[PDB]
Amino acid sequence: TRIHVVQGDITKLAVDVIVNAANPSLMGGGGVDGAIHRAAGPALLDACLKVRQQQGDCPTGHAVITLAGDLPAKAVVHTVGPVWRGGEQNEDQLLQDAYLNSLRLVAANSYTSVAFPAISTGVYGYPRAAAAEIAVKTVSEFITRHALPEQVYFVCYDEENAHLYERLLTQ
Ligand SMILES: Nc1ncnc2c1ncn2[C@@H]1O[C@H](COP(=O)(O)OP(=O)(O)OC[C@H]2O[C@@H](O)[C@H](O)[C@@H]2O)[C@@H](O)[C@H]1O
Repeated sequence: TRIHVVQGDITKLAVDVIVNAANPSLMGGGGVDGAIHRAAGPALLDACLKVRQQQGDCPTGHAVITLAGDLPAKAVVHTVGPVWRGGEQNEDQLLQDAYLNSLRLVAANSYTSVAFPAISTGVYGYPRAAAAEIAVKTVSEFITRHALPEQVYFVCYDEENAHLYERLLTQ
């Protein structure tokens, strides 16, 4: 009842917090990162540069929160998923960290809902089934233990990722 699968563009979803699958520079990129920067407008990049002055780059697994610009969200949490290098560089733990640290920022800032993209499964090349398992398990445990966020949306950009998530949530 608190976890939903949505098919579409994360930049259109009205939620308190949209999560960005960023890179450590925080200055944007070509996937959902680029889509979020484009939808938010230049204010987002300017906010990310301030964050760089405060705390430098965002290392793999870390998360930072900023304003959301023209997005229909109150804030954007930027996190950096691992690059898949075949499983022996601790990618599973780092992906879990990205989800957990993002959820912690949502809760610490008293936000009630959050939307996640499929972190690391695009250009970072994380096997989709394993990544979704990690997202679902991590989120599930967290909301079992915490009242915030109240609602979590797994935003899937294609039918097949939506199906993996829907199948995982019913197990
Ligand atoms: N508008 C969108 N809404 C929701 N999901 C999207 C959208 N656009 C892309 N996606 C999906 O988000 C998932 C993550 O893919 P990427 O955006 O490639 O992110 P990731 O694999 O974590 O790679 C991060 C790298 O890509 C750059 O954009 C970013 O700066 C970083 O260097 C993929 O399933 C992708 O199809």
